[PDB]
Amino acid sequence: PWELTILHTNDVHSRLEQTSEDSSKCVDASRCMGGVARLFTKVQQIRRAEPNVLLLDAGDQYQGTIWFTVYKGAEVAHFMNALRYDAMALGNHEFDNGVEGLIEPLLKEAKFPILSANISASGPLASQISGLYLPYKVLPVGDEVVGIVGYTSKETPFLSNPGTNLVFEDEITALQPEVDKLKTLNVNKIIALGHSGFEMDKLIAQKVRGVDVVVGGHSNTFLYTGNPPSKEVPAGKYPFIVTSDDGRKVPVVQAYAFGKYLGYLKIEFDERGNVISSHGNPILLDSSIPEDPSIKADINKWRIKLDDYSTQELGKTIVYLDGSSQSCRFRECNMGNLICDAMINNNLRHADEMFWNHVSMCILNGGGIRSPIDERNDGTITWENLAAVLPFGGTFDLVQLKGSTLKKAFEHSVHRYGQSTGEFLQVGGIHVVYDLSRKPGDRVVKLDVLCTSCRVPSYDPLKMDEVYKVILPNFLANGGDGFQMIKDELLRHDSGDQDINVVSTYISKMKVIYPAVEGRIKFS
Amino acid sequence: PWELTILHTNDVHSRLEQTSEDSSKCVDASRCMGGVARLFTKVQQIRRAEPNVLLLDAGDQYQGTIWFTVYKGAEVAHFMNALRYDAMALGNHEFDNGVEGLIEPLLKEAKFPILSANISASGPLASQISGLYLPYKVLPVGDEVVGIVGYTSKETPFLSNPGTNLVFEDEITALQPEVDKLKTLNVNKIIALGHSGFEMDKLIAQKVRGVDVVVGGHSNTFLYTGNPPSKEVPAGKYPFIVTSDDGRKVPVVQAYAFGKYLGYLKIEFDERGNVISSHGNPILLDSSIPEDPSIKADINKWRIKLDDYSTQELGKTIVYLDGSSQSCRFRECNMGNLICDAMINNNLRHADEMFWNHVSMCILNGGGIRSPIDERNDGTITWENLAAVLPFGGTFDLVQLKGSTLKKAFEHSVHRYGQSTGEFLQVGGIHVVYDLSRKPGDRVVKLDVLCTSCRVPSYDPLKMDEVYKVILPNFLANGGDGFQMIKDELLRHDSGDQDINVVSTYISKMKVIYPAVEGRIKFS
Ligand SMILES: Cn1c(=O)c2c(ncn2C)n(C)c1=O
Ligand SMILES: Cn1c(=O)c2c(ncn2C)n(C)c1=O
Ligand SMILES: [Ca+2]
Ligand SMILES: [Ca+2]
Ligand SMILES: [Zn+2]
Ligand SMILES: [Zn+2]
Ligand SMILES: [Zn+2]
Ligand SMILES: [Zn+2]
Repeated sequence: PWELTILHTNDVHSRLEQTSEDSSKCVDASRCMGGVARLFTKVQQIRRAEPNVLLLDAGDQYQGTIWFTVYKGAEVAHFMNALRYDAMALGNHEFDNGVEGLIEPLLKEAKFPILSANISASGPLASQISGLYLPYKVLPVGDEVVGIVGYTSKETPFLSNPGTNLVFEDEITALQPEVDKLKTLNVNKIIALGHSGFEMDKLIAQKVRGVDVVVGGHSNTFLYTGNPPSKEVPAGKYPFIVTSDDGRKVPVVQAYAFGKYLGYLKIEFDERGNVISSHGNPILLDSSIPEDPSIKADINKWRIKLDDYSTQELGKTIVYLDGSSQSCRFRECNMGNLICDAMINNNLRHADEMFWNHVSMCILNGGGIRSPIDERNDGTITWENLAAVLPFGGTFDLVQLKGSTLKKAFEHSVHRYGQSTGEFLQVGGIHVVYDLSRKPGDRVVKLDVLCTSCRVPSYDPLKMDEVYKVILPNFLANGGDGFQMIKDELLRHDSGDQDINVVSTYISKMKVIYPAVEGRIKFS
Repeated sequence: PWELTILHTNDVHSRLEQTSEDSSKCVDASRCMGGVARLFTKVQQIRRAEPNVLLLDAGDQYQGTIWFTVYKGAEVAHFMNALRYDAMALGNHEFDNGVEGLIEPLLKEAKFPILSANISASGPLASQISGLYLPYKVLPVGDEVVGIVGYTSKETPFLSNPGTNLVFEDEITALQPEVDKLKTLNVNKIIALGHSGFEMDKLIAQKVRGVDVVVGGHSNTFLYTGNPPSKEVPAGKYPFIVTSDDGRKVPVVQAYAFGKYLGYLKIEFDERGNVISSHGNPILLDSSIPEDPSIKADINKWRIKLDDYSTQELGKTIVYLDGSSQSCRFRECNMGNLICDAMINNNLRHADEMFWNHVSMCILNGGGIRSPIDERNDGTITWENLAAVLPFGGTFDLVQLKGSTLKKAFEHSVHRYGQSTGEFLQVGGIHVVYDLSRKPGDRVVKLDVLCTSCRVPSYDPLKMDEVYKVILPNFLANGGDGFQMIKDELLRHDSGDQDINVVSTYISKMKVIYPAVEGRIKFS
């Protein structure tokens, strides 16, 4: 039997430095985790011991911290080249800075193949991009070869900025002929590496004949066999075994997100490329593993430009930005209006004749707004100021919610009004009226929402059975601040851009901001 | 007696081409008026007949048509140099593109002195601008000399974009020492040429000892002795005689606006520089005066770049821009919200610790919105599209109104609701609720306005005795669409920027717009 070691990361999301336990800023180094210097140590160790090793990334290196804001992907090419990745699949966030911000910094600078079989271009762009990403690569491994076929979320146009040329094809439809073609070229060991989420990974394992292993991403899925090593709760065993339509057992793996874990799967193949066995587990990259000193020194050198950037002017405000708890946990506050407006602006994507924009609505718990910004520093706003308001290193995500769920959320928002609790909601594209003289649970007396399926945006009553797209913190999509109804009832959830980066982009674009308190939230 | 002919223009406001009777676009050439080609004919004629002639401009050449949008003052330097102006005073609108847009195109390219005695600079800007404008110029005229002393509205920081360095001093305080100094240099014939408005011109005539003639602007004041030649109603005789504190008679002149008239004042002086007599009248520049063929040919050549600019993309909309009468004369319409938002953005000026901005409020009669803009031309908006919405060539002006006046205006807005009349108001920084079941005159049941004297903008009830700044069309400041209460009751009125230019600037800055109907106007 020929034994392959697959080492894999996904959704690293700009966690170049070691992080806290919850993948925010590292404060107590003896409890910090991940980062590329520690990943380098562990990959180097495994490559010393195991003969046949591939190091794979299933996409979404782009987006998540100030590293991406400043270096725009040059950090990804540099540090992935230093760790000697063997292949990467394109994720949705690789399109955040458009095609041009993918071609230049990543596709031209990576020393490893970048893959996606389900993205096609036309016109001049097809000539410009030809060969800079590939459907698959056949890689030598010891005295064998392994085919790696890539795939990217078909939902990328809703979740990033790929532009109107590129077309994202159904993953299974695009993959099967490429896997068919590898079989005709005598490549009998095939890894599908891609970025569509755990549910689609299982469907690919089931339906794409000839795929031996699926290495995925997007859904930040944690799989584990045994007692979990940290706080993440497993969605299933590692690997997750799918019974294929061709009647094989196909292992499916993912490794959470944020560089906290290194996926590690050992596959035994027979002489005909059939998987005889598969076993492994993700490795927690905790402080017991030292940071490679050379990578850490390069990381500290690259940090200098980040520190310099963090105190530069992004834009100006001519208004005080009231992010005080006394405002934002009790009533409409202008800092909440600013952040929700920035969240909606971040989610303007290219539209059908069917909507002016696919999403119009935002909610933000006042518990998430942690500072005001004073306008009397010559109106200057810096990144450092925004990091005081939004200190948790979260994302602003897209969810689909029934109107009944969202009405429940607005009831939760005031269920114990008066105590300075964090669940009080700041909004965009939503007008709510409360009557606090009613029983908890029955205090929302008006709730109107901004249409999407309309050429002129206007407000309509919320409908209980209708499914709304909403931009909201990752923290609330995960039921934070008591919003269990959101976690339990949401129909779709895709992670979005870093919270600070959303607001800093909007302020940069606007140049001069003056958000008002304007009646989005009233009390009767 | 030594006889001087003063020819003078003021508030020409980018009317390089001949205009209609009401100073909008020329449609029936046999009834058109003004423009620099006709002004050239008439000035040339007078210079052939009269020995001692000065051609003076009292400021506000900048701003008013697409000529300024595209050429940014290069057209002013070019055509004023062709007509051989002898001197110009700085107006407020000369600061519309900041100091840099005054230095370069006008102060560096004018072949005639540019004057203002009441503007001072400090730091590097004082070195950069030194001598490029002057307090006064002594000009040879035949075998005599005439001193010309300049002045500019002290209110320029509220009415344009001069920046935070320049300081606008009280006109009379700044002028007297300069006039004193000319007396010490044996210059006994002194013209005050400046841009502060008719009321301040009369105060200067009264109080600045040694001034013999005041040639002013800003207030678009029409003076006439006799039957008026056109539709403009005189504010007083030409010249308007002020009895000075030193007990002389001092003539004060102005010549309306828009290049429609050439001011013409004949002054007889005695050997000691005392005015013995003054007489004249503005000359209507009507079609009986031919356009100089050489200037007209240069005008037609420069127009090519205007026609080219007018079809270029300014920005995009992802929403239909509903400027239909069926919407904007009956309810809140998103095109009205766009234009009011653009009007408020145009009026962001540099602020004290005392306000976030000096003005927060806008009203726009639906009668002034004349077209929608379809978003299905790839979202493109051009100047030509905006000219369909705003076809009258007006300005968006700043007025001060008591809250009682503005409540009267909102009652007028719905006094005969239901007939598709133009007075129905679109708004910004104002939330109004009507109850149409009440008697005409008593239908406004809520009227809340955006604070200025506040660090966080929020809405408060309108107060009847408080004076509000409002941005609104020139047409309404003049009582158009039945708003007689605005014309009769306003406490201050300064003309602002061209209507189309305000909206095109905002769209350019924003890049992508998506104005909503959001509850600024409701019905109970
Ligand atoms: C209140 N709150 C938290 O307490 C929090 C968080 N992310 C992590 N934590 C712990 N966010 C975004 C938040 O709003
Ligand atoms: C309705 N209306 C007019 O009729 C008009 C005008 N300017 C001139 N006229 C005639 N404006 C701006 C306007 O709103
Ligand atoms: Ca196989
Ligand atoms: Ca005199
Ligand atoms: Zn991701
Ligand atoms: Zn993803
Ligand atoms: Zn003017
Ligand atoms: Zn003026």
